[PDB]
Amino acid sequence: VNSFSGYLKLTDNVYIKNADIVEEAKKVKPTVVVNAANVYLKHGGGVAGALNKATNNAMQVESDDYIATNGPLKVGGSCVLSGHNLAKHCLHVVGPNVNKGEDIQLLKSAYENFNQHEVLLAPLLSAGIFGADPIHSLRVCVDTVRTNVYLAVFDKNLYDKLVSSFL
Ligand SMILES: O=C(Nc1ccc(C(=O)N[C@@H]2c3cccc(O)c3C[C@@H]2C(=O)O)c(Cl)c1)NC1CC1
Repeated sequence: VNSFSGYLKLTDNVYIKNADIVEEAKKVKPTVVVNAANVYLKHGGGVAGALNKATNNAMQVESDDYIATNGPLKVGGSCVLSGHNLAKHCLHVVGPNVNKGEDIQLLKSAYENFNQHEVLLAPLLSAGIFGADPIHSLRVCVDTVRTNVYLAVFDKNLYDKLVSSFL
């Protein structure tokens, strides 16, 4: 049993809810919140901008030190950093950004990072300002992630379309 509340069950291991991932993280304080990161960990907008703002820019400060030491992530890759006031840990995962021409096949590799964590609160990778089709992202999620994932979808219209179109 866990504290995630009000989710629709899509599969054995994937759950979904119309929710602001920032508000959901503050309320549950999950072991892992996933950030929709880029390779430079520049958390300017979208989910990343929102999570970073909620940490009062502490996420960005930590991220800048990470990059200065380690260099950029790979598209499809991830790193574990602090969850600050939102979670124990933040898993920064880089999905391909279609508005940069990145290969959408890398979306499966991106979701594979979730399998290293038993339970996660997460957004749909490559959705929103990353330009991919969220219906496709949900399908890849369900077909790739085997651990327990609680997806937060900010837009109510999109959430309903995601639920109503789910096979
Ligand atoms: O600002 C926030 N939260 C907060 C949450 C999410 C997002 C976000 O980018 N959402 C994206 C979105 C929007 C439209 C269509 C989409 O396919 C997607 C994918 C992604 C998602 O829904 O995961 C943002 Cl900007 C802010 N909280 C402060 C108190 C105000």
